[PDB]
Amino acid sequence: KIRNLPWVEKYRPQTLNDLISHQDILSTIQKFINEDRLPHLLLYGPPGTGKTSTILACAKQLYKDKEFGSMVLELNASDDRGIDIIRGPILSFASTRTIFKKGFKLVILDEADAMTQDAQNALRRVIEKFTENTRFCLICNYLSKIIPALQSRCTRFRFGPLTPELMVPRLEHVVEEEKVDISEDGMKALVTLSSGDMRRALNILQSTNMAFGKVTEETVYTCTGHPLKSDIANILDWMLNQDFTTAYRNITELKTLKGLALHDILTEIHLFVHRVDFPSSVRIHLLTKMADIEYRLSVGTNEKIQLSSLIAAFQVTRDLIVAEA
Amino acid sequence: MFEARLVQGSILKKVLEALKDLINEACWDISSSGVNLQSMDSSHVSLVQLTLRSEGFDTYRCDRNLAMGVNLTSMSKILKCAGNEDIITLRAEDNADTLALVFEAPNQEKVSDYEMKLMDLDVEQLGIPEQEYSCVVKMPSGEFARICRDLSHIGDAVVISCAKDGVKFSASGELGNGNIKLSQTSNVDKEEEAVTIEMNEPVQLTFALRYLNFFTKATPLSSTVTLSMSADVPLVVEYKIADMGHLKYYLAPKIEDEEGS
Amino acid sequence: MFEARLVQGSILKKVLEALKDLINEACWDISSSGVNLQSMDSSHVSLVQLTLRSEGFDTYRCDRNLAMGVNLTSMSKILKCAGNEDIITLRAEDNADTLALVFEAPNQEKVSDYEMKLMDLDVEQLGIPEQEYSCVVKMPSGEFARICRDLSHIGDAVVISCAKDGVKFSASGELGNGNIKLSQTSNVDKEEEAVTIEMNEPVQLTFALRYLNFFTKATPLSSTVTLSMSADVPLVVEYKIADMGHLKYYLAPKIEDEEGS
Amino acid sequence: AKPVPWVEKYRPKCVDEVAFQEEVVAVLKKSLEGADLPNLLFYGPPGTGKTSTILAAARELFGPELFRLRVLELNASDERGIQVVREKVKNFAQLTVSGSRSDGKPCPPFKIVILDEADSMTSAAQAALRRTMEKESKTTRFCLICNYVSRIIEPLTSRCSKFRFKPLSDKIQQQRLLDIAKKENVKISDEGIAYLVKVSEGDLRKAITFLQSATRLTGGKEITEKVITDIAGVIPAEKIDGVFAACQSGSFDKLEAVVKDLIDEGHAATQLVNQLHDVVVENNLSDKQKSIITEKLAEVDKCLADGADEHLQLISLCATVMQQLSQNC
Amino acid sequence: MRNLIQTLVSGIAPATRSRATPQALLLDALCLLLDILAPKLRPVSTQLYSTREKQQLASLVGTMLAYSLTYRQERTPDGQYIYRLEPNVEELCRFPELPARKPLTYQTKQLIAREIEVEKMRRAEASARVE
Amino acid sequence: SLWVDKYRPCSLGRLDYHKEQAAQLRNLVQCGDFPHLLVYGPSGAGKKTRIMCILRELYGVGVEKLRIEHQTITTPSKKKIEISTIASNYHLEVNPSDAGNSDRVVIQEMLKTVAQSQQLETNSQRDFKVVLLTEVDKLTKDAQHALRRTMEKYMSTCRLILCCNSTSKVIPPIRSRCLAVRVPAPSIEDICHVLSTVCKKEGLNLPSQLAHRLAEKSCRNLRKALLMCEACRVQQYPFTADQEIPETDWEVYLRETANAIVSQQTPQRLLEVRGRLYELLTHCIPPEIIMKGLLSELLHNCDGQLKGEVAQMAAYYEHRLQLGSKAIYHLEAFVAKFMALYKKFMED
DNA sequence: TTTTTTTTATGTACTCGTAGTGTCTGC
DNA sequence: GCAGACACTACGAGTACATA
Ligand SMILES: Nc1ncnc2c1ncn2[C@@H]1O[C@H](COP(=O)(O)OP(=O)(O)OP(O)(O)=S)[C@@H](O)[C@H]1O
Ligand SMILES: Nc1ncnc2c1ncn2[C@@H]1O[C@H](COP(=O)(O)OP(=O)(O)OP(O)(O)=S)[C@@H](O)[C@H]1O
Ligand SMILES: Nc1ncnc2c1ncn2[C@@H]1O[C@H](COP(=O)(O)OP(=O)(O)O)[C@@H](O)[C@H]1O
Ligand SMILES: [Mg+2]
Ligand SMILES: [Mg+2]
Repeated sequence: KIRNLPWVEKYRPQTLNDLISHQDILSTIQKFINEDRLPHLLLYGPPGTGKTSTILACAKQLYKDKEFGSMVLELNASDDRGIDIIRGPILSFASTRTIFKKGFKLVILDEADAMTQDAQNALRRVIEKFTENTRFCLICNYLSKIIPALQSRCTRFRFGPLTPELMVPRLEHVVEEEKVDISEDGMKALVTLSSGDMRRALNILQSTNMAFGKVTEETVYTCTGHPLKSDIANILDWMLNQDFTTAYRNITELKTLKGLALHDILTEIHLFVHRVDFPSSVRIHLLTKMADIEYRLSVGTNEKIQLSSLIAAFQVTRDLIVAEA
Repeated sequence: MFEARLVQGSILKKVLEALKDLINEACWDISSSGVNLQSMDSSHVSLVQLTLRSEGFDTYRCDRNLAMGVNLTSMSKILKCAGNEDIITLRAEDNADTLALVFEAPNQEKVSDYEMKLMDLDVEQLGIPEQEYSCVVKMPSGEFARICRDLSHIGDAVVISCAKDGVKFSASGELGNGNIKLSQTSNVDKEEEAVTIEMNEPVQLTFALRYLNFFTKATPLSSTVTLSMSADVPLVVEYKIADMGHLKYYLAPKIEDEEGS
Repeated sequence: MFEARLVQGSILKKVLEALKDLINEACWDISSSGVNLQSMDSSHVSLVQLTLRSEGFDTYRCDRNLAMGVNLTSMSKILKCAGNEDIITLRAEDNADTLALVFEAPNQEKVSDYEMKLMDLDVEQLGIPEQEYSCVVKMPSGEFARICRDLSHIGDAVVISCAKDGVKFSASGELGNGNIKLSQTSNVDKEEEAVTIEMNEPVQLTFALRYLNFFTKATPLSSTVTLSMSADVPLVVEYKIADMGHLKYYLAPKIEDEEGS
Repeated sequence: AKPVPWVEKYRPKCVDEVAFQEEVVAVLKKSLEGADLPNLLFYGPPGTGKTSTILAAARELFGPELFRLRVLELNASDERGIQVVREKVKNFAQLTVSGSRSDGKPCPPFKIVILDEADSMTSAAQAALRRTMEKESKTTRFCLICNYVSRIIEPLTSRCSKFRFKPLSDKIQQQRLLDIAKKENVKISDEGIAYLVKVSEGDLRKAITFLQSATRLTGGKEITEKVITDIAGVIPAEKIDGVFAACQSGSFDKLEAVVKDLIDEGHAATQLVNQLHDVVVENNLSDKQKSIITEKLAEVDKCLADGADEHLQLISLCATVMQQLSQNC
Repeated sequence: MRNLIQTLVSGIAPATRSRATPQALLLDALCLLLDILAPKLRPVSTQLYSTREKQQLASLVGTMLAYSLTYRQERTPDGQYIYRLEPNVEELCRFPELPARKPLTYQTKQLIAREIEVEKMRRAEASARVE
Repeated sequence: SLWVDKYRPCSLGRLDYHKEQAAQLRNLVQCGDFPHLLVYGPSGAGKKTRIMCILRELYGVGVEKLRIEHQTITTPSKKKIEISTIASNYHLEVNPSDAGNSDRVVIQEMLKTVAQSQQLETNSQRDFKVVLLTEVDKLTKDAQHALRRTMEKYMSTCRLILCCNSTSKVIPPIRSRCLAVRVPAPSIEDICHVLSTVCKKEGLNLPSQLAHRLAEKSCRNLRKALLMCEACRVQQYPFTADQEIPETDWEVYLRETANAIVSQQTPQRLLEVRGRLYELLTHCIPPEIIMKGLLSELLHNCDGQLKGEVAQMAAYYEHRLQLGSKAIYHLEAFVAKFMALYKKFMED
């Protein structure tokens, strides 16, 4: 039936075959499940890569719908997970048998980096003592906020960023299941602006399809507000080729015409600053100045002065690069 | 349109005070047969199956079947200010969120209409096996509550055994062990105080004391409780209300590992 | 010279408990007709009037129109030292900067004198318009106190509606709405339980909870209570305290939500 | 019949009255028809219309009677701790979607949680929103509104669809201001409206406030450029020329004199930074001097954004531009 | 120092409390206030004072009663009674290494305390006569 | 009563200077739909006088009858905090910075209860109430973020008049929601005219040279000018042209501190100067004013090619002082950096 | 060869003191 | 049958710390 859902939740990989990228990790987890050798897992990686979807597909594969509420204990950062919960419901769930059917139980701890260190220290002997009865899956974005004692007990899988070559067919499946007219440059802009994230590629696809009705390069870069590659090349050419006043006028006209933001301009100019074969003394100064300009934009600071400083960081090094020869 | 009518308010107060520290939220399944509630606890160890009959209410009408999931702290605060001898009306519309509790003051003069907002949890149905048990014991509820309270002082996990002789409770704790065995207490003037053994095969299982003590809070609901045990199916505590329905408590055994030596 | 005598010591011991957590000071206006107190709270939401006529005192001496300003934190502790059925005499000189309260000890053997410093506060009379209300109703005092107390556990702001049917209290929150009504209770033996309507235009106004609780902290002075409401006039809660005088409470409504179509 | 200020009298009641934010307005107008509304993250400069757009969308979607049952609006004026997110927001998201519109208009099958001013929420309270947004997405929607998207954590950035509210261009802002002035029977000259849309800098709330205050000051007569310059706090060009002449003098006593004269006249340091920046980028200085001076201007603006003293930052900026102007002499 | 500042501020009338913040009152209106409160007064009776000296004493007790400042007697271990302000704002104003200034004598401060007491009772009698 | 409070004007037509702004403020508040106001300017300019004149123009003469109201607020840490409030029958005056870092609890709890409720009498009072938030530049950004939706939701029944010294310490969301009213300091002629009118109303004679010296020494602060004029009247009744004007102790203590800095550049002298700076921070002097006085006295001793570097160091350590919490670290770091620069300049 | 005190803003965890309150004893 | 005494858990309050 038709449902009113966001496309990041309407199109969720309910099975392990619907995830795209981490084929070796998913093959190893599938062979863990099929041989009943599932250990305590530690899924870590950047957001939007499919860790919660992986553990929910594994839990739906392991357990039927008539027994899913008694075998799976799913706790996350929206739940209270203090040390009284580790000593309370989690220990009682781990230390007791099942109700309906005999089997091993699963305690999913989503956002395990949000737990306090007291709870993580209390979890160690709960994990180690009841390995036969229950299994634990810790999922985090930052591995440093998990204590090394819990990192030793759980085998860790790095759910790295999704490569855009493998991100395309899932987006094509979502497009063909939603009747969306998309061009090749629209798909390329989607997998460029996503940057290893399938949430942001679905959100941007749904937002562009609602705003314009078609998904092309211009529509995606207009709905997102991101500058194009040609605009960044023009900004760099103006900052390296002419004086302060003409470059300031041209960049100000380009920003007023297309409604660009200085954060995305700074990000793309930072990406361009390493491809350009600059001297090493020039690159250090440019990176320090651009990091300072990016830091100044985090508060109530006028963006026009920061645009002038972004021009100034290159107008300083123009004559240095030229006289270097 | 759902409209039930409790003839007295005491039984609903006892039910919602029995489940207050145990049940996270109440899922009233409504049909023409009666009111059903199958809900697990917050630890996913216990299970509560309450079945209230349509003949026990004053008036009961149910056009279409409903499944009303509601919070329990709010309903506990509503039922705290309810009398024990007043008629309490539960109302619910077809496509609305307001579950209405209408009752009277303890001064019995003014009316009170408390609405509740229904929750939208999608809960998969838990399959009760309804199989035969290897041990069925009919015993008084007050003696069961007393023996659970007396074993709570000794340990935390209790080994309850049952055989042809009778039920037996053990608590191997820090002070020491306490082993209490009861049998054939039917030779009294009362009919509620009696221990009857029906089934054959002896079973020994270890359970937590906190959940047993939460289960014993339904002592005023039934004078006689039933204990069902087997080697695979969990512990069932059955309270048979007089003319309203019944209440089943399911508690899973704990994981006990023998010594390697 | 200000010299006043009470016939009963319970009037202050039931009128100062409401003003302990409501208003920060007591400003007494001395006149030939009686004593008047008009005080607005620190949030500029509530207003308290208290007019006690000169005929209700045992004796009353007034030659000049004077105003005394006392604090509430010291007077509340002074009031609790006094008895219940004893007589209280209030004395104030023309030139002194203090107010003396003389009463009898609870041991009933010695006379107790307590002096309070007169705070020089610079206030002005706000001035009630005394306009015709769109709704005037009469209620029991203790019933109204129980009604305001029952909606304290539900929400922080209550809704008072007054049509020709009666008076409806509502409390909508995250839990749910609690709606109670009172109508046509004239068929009782007691004259103080007659909930009656006296005007025509229905009103619906949202008020805070804490101020109504502080208003219902002064219940047993009068047998009945009177509620007055209109479209923009604040809620007026009136007590006719025996024969000496009367007390009025003014509560401004809340700002209505943006419910445009 | 009480008067109301024009910022609230001309708030957009519907989504058709929102100006210049065409992509998010088109998304919300598609969601009005019945399209799948995603989670929203509005971010941009102040006065661009982030709160008004979502309130107009909620009023169009639910009508008057369903605003209290389908919209939970939490802002920084109330307590939003970890327990408010764990208890209040989760229990609101777990509620049923009941209640229908009585005027026959269609109603969407979800609730809306407007977490306005999400910058002030902590990282733990933002981390507690993640599975609340994901798990309860069938029955509620979330709209985080902020000014800086860097202060919102990357899981909440990923979970929401990001819309950046651009500053309003001079065409759309001038058209909206002329429509407001036409509806209020006040007359404003072309130089006045040009200086008004120059001064307001894409802040439509500031433009409406300046237009209302200029109407109240003049009494309803013609609004010229002089009243706009008076009420906008714009430093005259004579003071800027005096500051630049004091910097070209090379003496620090005249520099201290002009800085103290600008401080004692109560001029805001942000306005002085803007006008000095315009003069510096619009003269015939060398590229190195302009580069150093604009870098110092950016640093001074950052320091003033952190609540530093105006006099010391202005005297440091004036010392820097004095050194640059006296280097070539 | 903050407790002393709040104690000084809470004694002033609320009509004049709103006209200045305690920060501006501390920075601007404390040392100059103490210079106002300490004029050149001979140790002689008000009876022998000139009409101008009586007007100056009336202004001095008026600005003393405006800020609720008064002199009271203080004991010393050396055996000498002294007069000191009951809000001791001299430690709020004065600094250790700053050049010395002439303090008021014992007779002048006792005269100021007696004048502020008779001015308070005359103000009470005048308020009784008005009301 | 002092001369700062005896001859304060009561209405907008009785202001000696900024008369055009007085007429504009009278025309602004006549209709009653005026927005929130942000009165900003230097200290002693006459901001609070103009705010009270705006309140008189709005309501009756009952805005001059003020009283102290005490409120107890519960923090999220459950610590009861007492806050005073100047109040009348028409308006309230709150200074939330007295709650310090808990000032947000004043904005979230105490202010909104004022905003969410309408008024008792709508005939003697007008259709709206006024809240005067005094010294909003000392508010934390959490309180200023709590202020904005309260200012936007209930602005038809509660108008607000924020008062500050510098608008740079006010966040742009708050400055976008209110009309900014600039009150500049009066000039030397305006202060001389005010002092001459005060001396004429007191029945005295004031020379023009003495009034010019008072206006010069007050640094365009009319409150300090009136206090200095009254102190000069007290200490010497015949007004001589070269009469010695009394001075504040913390200013001359700052001058002696900077003389001690410039006299010797040693760690022992640095430890003595750190003791002097604790003495200054002990007496509740704000550290930015200590930094400004130190710069203003140390620039009189530097050469022409060092003043820019000294001013840049002063601004840098002032900004680092604002970013931090212990003022003595950044003050002593500024003094040590100036000592190093001064020693390098004098030995070379 | 040298020792006192409360600010930082939440969130969690620990520890300890206090107060309704269900239940048992007795005349 | 009702007043006094017993331990019981829920709740209010004070304090510390948070890293490698
Ligand atoms: N590998 C993937 N294959 C298909 N869809 C994906 C994949 N990764 C992410 N998605 C989409 O993103 C949604 C949410 O992914 P999640 O399971 O939350 O990823 P995650 O990496 O666990 O995110 P965090 O780290 O918890 S914010 C899914 O329901 C899909 O719509
Ligand atoms: N795009 C717009 N179209 C029409 N009116 C607008 C627009 N933007 C702002 N306004 C007007 O300015 C007022 C302020 O708009 P808001 O929506 O509160 O701005 P904002 O996005 O909330 O700014 P911040 O970030 O919260 S300070 C509105 O009430 C309108 O009167
Ligand atoms: N127009 C005026 N005429 C005479 N005196 C004035 C005038 N304006 C202000 N003053 C005096 O100058 C002082 C300025 O202080 P205040 O009004 O609090 O402004 P601020 O808040 O900027 O210090 C006041 O004491 C007042 O008496
Ligand atoms: Mg996830
Ligand atoms: Mg907003």
